[PDB]
Amino acid sequence: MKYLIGANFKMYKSHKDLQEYFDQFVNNYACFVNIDLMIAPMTVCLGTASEMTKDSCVHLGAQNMHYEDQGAYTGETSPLILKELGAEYVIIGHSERRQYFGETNQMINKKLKSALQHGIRPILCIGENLEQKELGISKETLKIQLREALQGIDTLDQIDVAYEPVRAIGTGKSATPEEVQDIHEYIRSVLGNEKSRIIYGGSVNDTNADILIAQPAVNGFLIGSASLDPQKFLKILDVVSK
Amino acid sequence: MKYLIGANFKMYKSHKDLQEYFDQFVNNYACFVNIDLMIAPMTVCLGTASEMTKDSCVHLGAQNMHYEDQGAYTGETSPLILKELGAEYVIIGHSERRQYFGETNQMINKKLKSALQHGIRPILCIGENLEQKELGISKETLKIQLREALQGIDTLDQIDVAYEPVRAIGTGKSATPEEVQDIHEYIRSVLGNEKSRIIYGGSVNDTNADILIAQPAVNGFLIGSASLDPQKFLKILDVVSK
Amino acid sequence: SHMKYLIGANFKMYKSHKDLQEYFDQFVNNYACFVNIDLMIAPMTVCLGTASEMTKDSCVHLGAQNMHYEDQGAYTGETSPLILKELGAEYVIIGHSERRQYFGETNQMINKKLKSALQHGIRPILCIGENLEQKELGISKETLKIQLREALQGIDTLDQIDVAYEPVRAITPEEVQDIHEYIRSVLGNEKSRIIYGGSVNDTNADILIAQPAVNGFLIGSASLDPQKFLKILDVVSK
Amino acid sequence: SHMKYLIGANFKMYKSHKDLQEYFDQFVNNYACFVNIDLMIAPMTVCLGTASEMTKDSCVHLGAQNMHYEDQGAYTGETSPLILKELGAEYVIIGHSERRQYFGETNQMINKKLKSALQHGIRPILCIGENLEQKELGISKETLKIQLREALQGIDTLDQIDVAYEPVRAITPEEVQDIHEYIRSVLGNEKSRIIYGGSVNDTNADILIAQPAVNGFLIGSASLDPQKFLKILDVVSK
Repeated sequence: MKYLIGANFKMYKSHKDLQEYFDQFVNNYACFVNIDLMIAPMTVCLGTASEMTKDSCVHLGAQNMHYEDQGAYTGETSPLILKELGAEYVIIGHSERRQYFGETNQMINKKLKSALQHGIRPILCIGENLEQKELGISKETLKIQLREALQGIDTLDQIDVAYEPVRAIGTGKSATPEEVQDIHEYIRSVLGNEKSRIIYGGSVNDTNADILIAQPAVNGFLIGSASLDPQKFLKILDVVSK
Repeated sequence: MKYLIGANFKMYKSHKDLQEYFDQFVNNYACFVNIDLMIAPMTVCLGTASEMTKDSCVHLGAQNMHYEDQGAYTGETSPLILKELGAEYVIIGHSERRQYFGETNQMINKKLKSALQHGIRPILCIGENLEQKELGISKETLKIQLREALQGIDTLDQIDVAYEPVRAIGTGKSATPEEVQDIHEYIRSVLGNEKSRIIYGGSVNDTNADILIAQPAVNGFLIGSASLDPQKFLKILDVVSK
Repeated sequence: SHMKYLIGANFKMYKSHKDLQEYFDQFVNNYACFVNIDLMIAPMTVCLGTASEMTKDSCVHLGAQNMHYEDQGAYTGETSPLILKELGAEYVIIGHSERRQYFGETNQMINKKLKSALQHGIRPILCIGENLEQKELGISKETLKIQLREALQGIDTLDQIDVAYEPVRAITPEEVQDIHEYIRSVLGNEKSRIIYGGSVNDTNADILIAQPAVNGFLIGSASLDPQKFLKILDVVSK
Repeated sequence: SHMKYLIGANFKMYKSHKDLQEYFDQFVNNYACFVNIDLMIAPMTVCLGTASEMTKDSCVHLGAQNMHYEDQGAYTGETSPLILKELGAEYVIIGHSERRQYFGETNQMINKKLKSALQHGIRPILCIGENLEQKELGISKETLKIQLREALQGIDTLDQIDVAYEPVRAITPEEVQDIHEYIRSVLGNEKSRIIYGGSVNDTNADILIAQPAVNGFLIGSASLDPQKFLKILDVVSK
């Protein structure tokens, strides 16, 4: 098992920002033997990113994907194209897709199935909101998200999971490290598998990445905002390599 | 007013399919003086398309777009990037986005506003389904789609409209030409403007494009499936140039 | 002259059993039973048994504020149209804006309710109305045509159905006429009554009723006072 | 022994006024008023006035099949908890699966209804239950905890509330016990009754009631026959 540390750029970076990111990053990243490093740029920029990860230890990830190979899905992205560009990961069911764009557990289930059919390693995002935590149904919320997402899939070891707690308020610490460990243990139990990476996609930055990755159930990170500054993201990768 | 004829590829074509399309197409299209020719490839391929429309009379169109310039919108496409690639059109509120991916009139309204802020010419898609037509509320359905979409926008002449009747059953003729004319007249009335192109995005192919474009309220087409075969799409453009 | 005006009291969720008794006593014994007016009172569903006892052998027609589309079955908390018929209910209010927003009336449900009420000879009052955003946008009429068409599909005798128009708003006469006249064209017959459910007091019942497309009223909180409901009917009586 | 069993009849949308009369006469005069049992009958809302007349000066507790969370107001077709209290309703069924699917009960609405029933001293029966996909997936318990927690937020005295568990299905005892025992842990007190709303006939009422976490039943169509409801209660009576 290698750590999986992904950069989720979300809808950020012009083409010049992306070029300057890859220059700063690929001239300074050490390609640590024990880290799977994934960068997921904006989908419209995956072609350009593709030409920068093709000669790199970086793995191209996509932020979303349709479940069909082709068809009448205006504005959607086909897995066939992600395969063409060398995308090796796909972020599936991110909380922002669930909140804003009609992403359901049933469609997530089709996307994970497609990603495995095409040999793309899907990263399934789950997470409870603040109210669900206060009501004490965090683990229960996650189990339902996981079971409806993973239903009918025989080999879960090919799936990674990001625990992404949903938080309308910023905290810089959407959970305590012990809480993350406990959640990740629970998820690992539901997953029934020791090969899936369970990565924390909560608030991760350079001042807590050490105590977070130290937890034995934390198999890496899915980092949003902090990954947009190349220096900060390198500092975090240094911490992970200890 | 030039005719606006767009190709909506939807989620179709590998990179090789797109290259072979542009070779067949750009070696044979006559760049008719009275046609605005737009091609909208899959979003993940807009960078490649961009390099093929940059030296072409073809206008790059996008199939979808977020309303923010940047932010936490995993899997979304920023208008700043479409501007960078030379996209001059954007398809907004296509029926497939409304049916499958949480596209609302309120979000469509923000997307049209953003497209105009950034000088991208938005193509607003409207259309009633079969039941709405049978109930005799076609025009009424369209007026609501249009008014909630266009609310608060002062200069509608910078907006084009595709009348895209929604039809679960194929017919090859989702409306009769006289019906299209009547609908387009109605839309023109709601639009209060003589510069907007109102283009028919119903079932358009090479055997009806002549009687359709002949209607004076039909200002062009938004073609889906028929536009994926380069020869068929050229035959239609020939008909339009008379 | 081919038409009797329909004037209905929608009590909504108001009045105890005793308030309902004080009302009907003071009302039935003092209301003149005008021949031009179908008078309808719709108390709370739980008080329909009391109300029907007080209006048998009276000219007041009993109305229900909602009902279900099945006769019997596993519909916890629902009211069967059979019970309404046994009780002597002649009207039912279908699709009130309050149900649409709070308790999931869809146009599909409304449609089955109107078909049910017709099969049982209960006369339904379909409630349609635009909200303030829809009038501000200028799509009031288109909004109502959608509501009406979706609610009435497959119903061959629209003359059996009355319509109450009420603008949906948080808690002008020519504008009412214009809206009602449009609704009439959507209905495609003259026999249906198009009653106004917006603000109706005594200052304006006469001006409003005089409009040819205004066939009466659906009166909300103003109808809770028997004296006030009587004063409205007298103004309508000219 | 700290507990009285709760056994309720949910008539749903069944029985005319006359069927309801034949029932209560045959029932009240023949039911032994067991001291260990709170006996509850919930007829149609429109028949609650009749029913209360028949059970004043009787041991049968009257239940309502639904209610609204406000006392009065612009809620066309809704039932006020004040009318229920004046009528002598002691129970109300909240959040029945039929309302959840058909007529838009949300957990937020259910929550205001339970708070209302408590403010008025009406004892609510919260209905929770998983569907077949949720049991097939293996998330039955997690599903119920979500329903319970969302329905009970901010309510400080859960002991005032009973729960009916019914698997939601199209129209085993140890498995019931397992589910009820889990629900008990979510409730965090012993005083709440957890009654089973699944299949309960005379062959199995005894085996089911004997489970320590099964505190009674919510009986649907089987309760429509007075003789059958009496035979169930007698089996429970051992």
